[PDB]
Amino acid sequence: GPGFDYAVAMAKRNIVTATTSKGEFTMLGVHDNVAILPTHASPGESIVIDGKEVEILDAKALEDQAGTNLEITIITLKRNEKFRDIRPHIPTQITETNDGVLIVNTSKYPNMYVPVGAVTEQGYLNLGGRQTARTLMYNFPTRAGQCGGVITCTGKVIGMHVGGNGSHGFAAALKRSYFTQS
Repeated sequence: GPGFDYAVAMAKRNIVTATTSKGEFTMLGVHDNVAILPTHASPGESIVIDGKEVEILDAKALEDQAGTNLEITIITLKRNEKFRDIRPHIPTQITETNDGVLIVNTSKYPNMYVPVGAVTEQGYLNLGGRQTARTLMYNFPTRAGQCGGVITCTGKVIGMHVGGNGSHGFAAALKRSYFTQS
């Protein structure tokens, strides 16, 4: 109810569908001209956003102080439109919740809200060599181009879906320090 209303608000205001080389993805707008996507979406020099080609200025793929990939990429965009600033809503520390909502917004999964329940910290996800840090985990039957989906609990955006399997989703946690000071 309040958890849900938040998720809907966030989708309206700050979530868009973005197309790359690699396909459509849910993308979060964070502030100004800055937005995040799964690193594996592999954004180029431009990205389509709700019909429109948009020039990508910078593209930063996040790693930890060890150079392990966090599976998130920040992109600054050549655009006039500004996003509602949601840095206050992104926690300073990796956050868990008993009542997660996953938000997905593509042509396949438009404006789709999935309460996944418990989102727990698992830290190091070591699959193959392809290790990753700061992951979250939740029960969700994952397919494909749910990638980019956003995890909420009330007032907070805590995560970004980047992975999964038959029974579980994997997100990259969000920390306010990933963006500029306020």
